[PDB]
Amino acid sequence: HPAAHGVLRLVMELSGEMVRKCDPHIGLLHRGTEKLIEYKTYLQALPYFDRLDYVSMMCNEQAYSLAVEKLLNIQPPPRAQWIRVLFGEITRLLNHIMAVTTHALDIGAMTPFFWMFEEREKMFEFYERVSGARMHAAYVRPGGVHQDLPLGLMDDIYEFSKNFSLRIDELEEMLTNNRIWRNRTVDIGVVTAEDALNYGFSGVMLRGSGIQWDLRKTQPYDVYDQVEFDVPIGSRGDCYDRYLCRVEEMRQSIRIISQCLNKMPPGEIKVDDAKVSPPKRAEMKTSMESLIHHFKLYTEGYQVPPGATYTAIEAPKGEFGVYLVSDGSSRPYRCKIKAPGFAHLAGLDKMSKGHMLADVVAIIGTQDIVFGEVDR
Amino acid sequence: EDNKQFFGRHRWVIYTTEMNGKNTFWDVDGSMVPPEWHRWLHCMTDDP
Amino acid sequence: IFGREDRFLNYFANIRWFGGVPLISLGKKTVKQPVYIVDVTKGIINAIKDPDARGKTFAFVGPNRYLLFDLVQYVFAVAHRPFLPYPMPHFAYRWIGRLFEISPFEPWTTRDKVERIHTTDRTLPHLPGLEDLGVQATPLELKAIEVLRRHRTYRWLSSEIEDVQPAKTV
Amino acid sequence: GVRTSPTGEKVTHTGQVYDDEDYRRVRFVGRQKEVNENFAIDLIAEQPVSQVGSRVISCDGGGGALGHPRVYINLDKETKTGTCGYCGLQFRQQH
Amino acid sequence: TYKYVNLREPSMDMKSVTDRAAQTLLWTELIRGLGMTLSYLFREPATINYPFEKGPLSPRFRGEHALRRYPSGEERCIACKLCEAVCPAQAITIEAEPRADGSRRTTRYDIDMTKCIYCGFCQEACPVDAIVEGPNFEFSTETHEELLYNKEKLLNNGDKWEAEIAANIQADYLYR
Amino acid sequence: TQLITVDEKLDITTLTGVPEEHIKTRKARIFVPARNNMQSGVNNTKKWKMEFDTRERWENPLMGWASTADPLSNLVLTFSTKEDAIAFAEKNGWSYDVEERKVPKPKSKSYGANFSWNKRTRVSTK
Amino acid sequence: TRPTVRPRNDVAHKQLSAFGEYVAEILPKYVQQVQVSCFSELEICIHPDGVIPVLTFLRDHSNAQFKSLADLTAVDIPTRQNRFEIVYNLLSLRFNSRIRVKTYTDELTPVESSVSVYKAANWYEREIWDMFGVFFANHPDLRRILTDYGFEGHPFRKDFPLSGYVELRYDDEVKRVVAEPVELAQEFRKFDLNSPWEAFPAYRQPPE
Amino acid sequence: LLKKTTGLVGLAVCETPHERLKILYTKILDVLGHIPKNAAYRKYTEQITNEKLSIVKAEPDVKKLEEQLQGGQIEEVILQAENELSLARKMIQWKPWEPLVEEPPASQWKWPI
Amino acid sequence: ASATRLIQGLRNWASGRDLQAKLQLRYQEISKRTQPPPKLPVGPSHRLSNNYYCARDGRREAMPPSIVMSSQSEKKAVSPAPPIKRWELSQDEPYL
Amino acid sequence: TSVKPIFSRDMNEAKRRVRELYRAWYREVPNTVHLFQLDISVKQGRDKVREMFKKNAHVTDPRVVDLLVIKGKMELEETINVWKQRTHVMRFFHETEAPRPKDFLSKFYVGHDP
Ligand code: SF4
Ligand code: SF4
Ligand SMILES: [Zn+2]
Repeated sequence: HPAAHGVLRLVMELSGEMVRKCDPHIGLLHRGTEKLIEYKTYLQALPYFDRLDYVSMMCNEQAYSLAVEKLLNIQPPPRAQWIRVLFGEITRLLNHIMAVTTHALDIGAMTPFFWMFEEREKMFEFYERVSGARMHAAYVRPGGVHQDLPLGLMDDIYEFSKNFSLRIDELEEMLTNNRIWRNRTVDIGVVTAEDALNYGFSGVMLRGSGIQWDLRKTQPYDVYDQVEFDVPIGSRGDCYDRYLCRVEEMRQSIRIISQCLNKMPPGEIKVDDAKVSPPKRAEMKTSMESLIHHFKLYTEGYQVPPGATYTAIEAPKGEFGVYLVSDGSSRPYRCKIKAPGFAHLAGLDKMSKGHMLADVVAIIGTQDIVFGEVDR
Repeated sequence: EDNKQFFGRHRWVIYTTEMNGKNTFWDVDGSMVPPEWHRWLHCMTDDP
Repeated sequence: IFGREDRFLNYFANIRWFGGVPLISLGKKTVKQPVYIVDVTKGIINAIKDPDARGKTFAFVGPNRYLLFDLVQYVFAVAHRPFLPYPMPHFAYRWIGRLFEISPFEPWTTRDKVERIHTTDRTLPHLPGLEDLGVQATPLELKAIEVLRRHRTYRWLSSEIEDVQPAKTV
Repeated sequence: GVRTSPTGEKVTHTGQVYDDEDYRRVRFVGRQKEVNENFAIDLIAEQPVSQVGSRVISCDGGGGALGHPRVYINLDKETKTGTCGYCGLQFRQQH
Repeated sequence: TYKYVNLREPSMDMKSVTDRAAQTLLWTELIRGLGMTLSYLFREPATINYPFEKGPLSPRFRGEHALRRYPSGEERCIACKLCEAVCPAQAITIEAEPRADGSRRTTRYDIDMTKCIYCGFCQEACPVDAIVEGPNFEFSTETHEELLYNKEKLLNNGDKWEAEIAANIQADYLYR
Repeated sequence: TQLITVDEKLDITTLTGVPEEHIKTRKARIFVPARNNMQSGVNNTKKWKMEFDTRERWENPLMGWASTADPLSNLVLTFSTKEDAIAFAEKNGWSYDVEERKVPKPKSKSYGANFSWNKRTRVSTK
Repeated sequence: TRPTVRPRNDVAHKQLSAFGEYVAEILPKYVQQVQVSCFSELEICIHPDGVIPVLTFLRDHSNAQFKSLADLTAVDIPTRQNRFEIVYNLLSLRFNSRIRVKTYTDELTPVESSVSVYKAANWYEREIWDMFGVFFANHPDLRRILTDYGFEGHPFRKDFPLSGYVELRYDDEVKRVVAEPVELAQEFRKFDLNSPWEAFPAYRQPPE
Repeated sequence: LLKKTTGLVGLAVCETPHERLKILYTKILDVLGHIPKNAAYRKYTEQITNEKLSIVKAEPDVKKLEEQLQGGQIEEVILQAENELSLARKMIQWKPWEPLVEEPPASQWKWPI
Repeated sequence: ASATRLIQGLRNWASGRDLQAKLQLRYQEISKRTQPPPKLPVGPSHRLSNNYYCARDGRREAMPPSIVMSSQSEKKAVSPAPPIKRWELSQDEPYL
Repeated sequence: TSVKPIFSRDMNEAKRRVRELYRAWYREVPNTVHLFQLDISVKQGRDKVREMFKKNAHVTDPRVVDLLVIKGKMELEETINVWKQRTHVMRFFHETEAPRPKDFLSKFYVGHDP
């Protein structure tokens, strides 16, 4: 179905056209990720997180890296943290363009899809220049980032962030003021604050309901406390307020991208602990301890101290959590991925009460749901 | 090459009509470019 | 051999487009024992695996011998179509049978198909069969519905296997 | 230096060749068997032995960081030439 | 640290009410959307003319795999099995034995391209720069088993794309 | 009291979904793993392990890879004590073989014994 | 220890220890163990029979207000007689904190469902029933959510192998997708990567 | 102040916050009076509810009371009082001040194994 | 930026903005495809003196979790943390 | 030895639940034959139900049979609604797997397995 995000089976009991019951059957994209993660090392399970949320790759990379660094009692260098935050905001722009354009496509506006996919292609070019792959970068690693930026990337990011404001202005001229766009979103999917809190909703689902909660402001991480940005707050809980919140989040992401471009510090890219991060390739072919550590890191992997932790970040879809349990070996004993899509699809049944078929597809679109992270 | 065009359109290739014994007048291929020109065509370097 | 992609049961189910399924003397003199395709495939596989099957001449036959009239009756009863046969002579059958063969594409029927349809199956008990290769012969009543469910209309598409009267064998 | 089997098949540098009675040659009829005609042993046998005037020598393969890890080779024995473990280049003390 | 999105109160005065009624009865913002589409009609389209006009890439690009050689003819790999130990999808199979001159060289080096995820762990865990991820990406086949590369195919790919792989490594080796 | 009395042995053979062929024909082995003699560390000989018998592995016709048909070929289970492993074994209805732990015998080292006066423990050289 | 070692937070550690003592002394009937990790996370290991009276407390007390259920998880450790470890993660927006509540059960003993506390768990523990076999008593709709319709067994159990006991392929004789016993073309090569030398002396268990 | 909206969806504006808060706090104290004194839940809930009731009684304004109660809007304060009362009734029904039900197994909370 | 002035004027009128200042198609203003080779610096642990690993180990400073209450006063009630401060309004675009 | 029951206090309630589940399955079989358009008879489906019920006939534990009843009710609910396909229903009839060797001699002939 062009409406469902790839794989999704709504068994819908309808009273002609009005929905009476919705049963989302999922598991068509269940790959069984968190058993094969237990069957692989930490560096080998790092590319697993690029495919859960296949439009938020470096956000999941940062979540996994933060969890592993918390278990390892180490921290990345400041330049690595600034690179991670800048590319996380680029990734947030990617995810929000995908969400708004696909949602307008299922509503019926197919033109902003083609308008914003050019900017999506430019950000993919930035991804390819920084890592070598367009989507699944495998760039953010525990200890910092794998490689430094190629020269001249900052100027290209600056030009793109200069023109992206006009692109957002064109999109908002197209969609926000339109009456037909409002008629599909003014009074569709109203969620109260208490019902959103009790259903495990996180991210925009809270912020469209007037609940002031952002994980980059309340429980911040590496250098998100050094930047300045605003948090959009909804008033009615409908799809219109949350679409406006997503557009405002794109604006604030542009603001954070500019602030990160103007404040990048010099230094290294990895942690200097050679028992966690691999050494430089010139040092590997010259020094002895560097070659030994390179061998034991690319064959066995580092040893994580035993214990369990739960590290959560603010992915563009909401709170993205990793529950990691390590038994002291070089492979994780348990690694559960908490994605917002599970809770949002669970709340979809209460979201679509007394609505219509097109109202159900608008409610499905207004929750930016990918099923790789839903089915794990 | 024509650098007045925008990025992505400033370099192009007209394929031959005879490559390794095959009549490629119509059936052009993207893998018919030698690697030394594949560096320049894919904008990986500024030097042909 | 009958099956999903055969030209034996499907041919009988497709005579209904032309008219009222004519036969030679109503087809009450020719005896046939059709065999399932999977039984023949298992027999061939076992003969490949059998070192004692070399040099023999097997004869693969079905379990029950039917007349042609009752076979067409059972085919049309499973397919849930009206069955209105009529006498038609042997010489006039080939005359219209050769009319369908002048098509440049795959013909619907020929004179040879008419001859082989109205030829009674000989019995050769001396030739070893499917039972000597360890293959049980599946009767037509178990797979006829599976073959002929494609030819039913929407009205009787959902009827079960047991809602039919099996034909009389000889 | 690729030799040809009596069946007509080519022999790789490993020495792999399907037998006359091997059925798997059905994968090659109507197609080609992909082998490489640049054998590494024959090409490394053409490299001349380098005469040096030191007891030990250091080898990195050339290019610096684009080569193998740097190793040290002893050339005390005069009957045989010391060979690099990675690159296969052989050196000899000229005394 | 937060802003009240969509809480603005509309006006009440007669001129603004007349303006809103005129916009209602005459469809002004629909004309605005029409004008934006008409503006996008008269721009230069961003479509490149494939296959004569390839998209831009980077020297760090990850594509088809290849096996390099030293600049004397000797193959670079010494069968250390780091790449098959670091490959997350277990796409690499290595079997080795000492050859005629006593050199540690491979006998079987198989990469399953349908298992490979193209992440460059093997090209960054290789201590002698033997296995590389070349820049080729136009190698789609019509059959499944043609994507099961043995050692001979990888060596042929290395000999085919060495003139580009060496330049890419010379460009990007200082960042590693 | 919301409690019942159950006196029968535990049996989760019908709930685990394993086919009977891999239940009545398998023979698990519970053992402390042997120390690798090429190394000197003893940290790999701390926890008991449950392993299964090795079934047939053949060669692929196409690439020569190690094809298998045994689902339990790579199943290693870790237990702290022998009793926990034996309880997990009889819970799932697996026939088991238990090997005793082979703790090395302590020695009596002496550096002066290399320089004896009337004994044979004198070192030839050092 | 400045540029590489992660900085230590002691105020959060002291506050979490004080709140753990507060929770333990409020509910002595169900709370068994309270611990604080080195990276300032609080774990409350409780009896299964107090799954409901604890959680609602943390949902409704004026000093806790853990209104959000972040993640519901299960851990399979076969070395214990109660092999399944159900873990609740709670987020408090009012006091800006996170807590973890752990409980234990085996295969046969059911545990009380918390759908009357957080409705997100209506799916979450259902997922556990699909992948661990822990039956959650008093559930509205408990069935499979991720595996195949005709799937047998719980895949995330540690005694369950990586590849399943069945596989699907298309058969043209029956014109259907059929299930057959698995036959891997290449076996998953099991790697022995454990270092034989002791790594962390701080976690050294005493010998028997 | 006469707030037009509380800022959240599905939450109605309370016209009289002081009287409703006093009623809820007095009802909570009367319910907690039944619990035995040796239970720590009664002492802690009585302490925090008495402090909150003194804060509500002392401040005649709404914005100053909201800013010094440290609970945000007064509507979520009233909702938290309702939830505390419901918890008090459930805790009377449950009685968790009894000693421990059962000791855990010897290898239940040991990590790593 | 190759179209004639009539098309640019009609486009600017129909859009309502100025599109020639910000074009979505890249031109010669972008960075060159070839760059001078870099020289990445070293980190703080690249020293020859006073660089003992035991004084800067990260993993070895981890400890087992501090168990507080186990089953083998008139203190104030305590929250997990002090309550979160009320969010201030944005001074740039308050939308009020 | 005191454990927590699931549904049945003893064996009688558990076997009563087994009986009710068998009644429900026996009533349900003709509907799944009719709706899925299977090419098998009703007696074949009922004997398959009887075989699946008699496969677990050696269980003498109330909690295990309670879990078996719960799983059977789950499968019955999954087959009352058309959530199973024709493949999922027909997977109980192994129509594509050849019968394995049974005696010692054929198992000796065909492989090393016991
Ligand atoms: S690129 Fe990655 S997945 Fe592919 S062969 Fe190399 S290590 Fe394996
Ligand atoms: S990592 Fe390099 S040298 Fe080692 S086995 Fe692989 S290709 Fe050969
Ligand atoms: Zn060398």
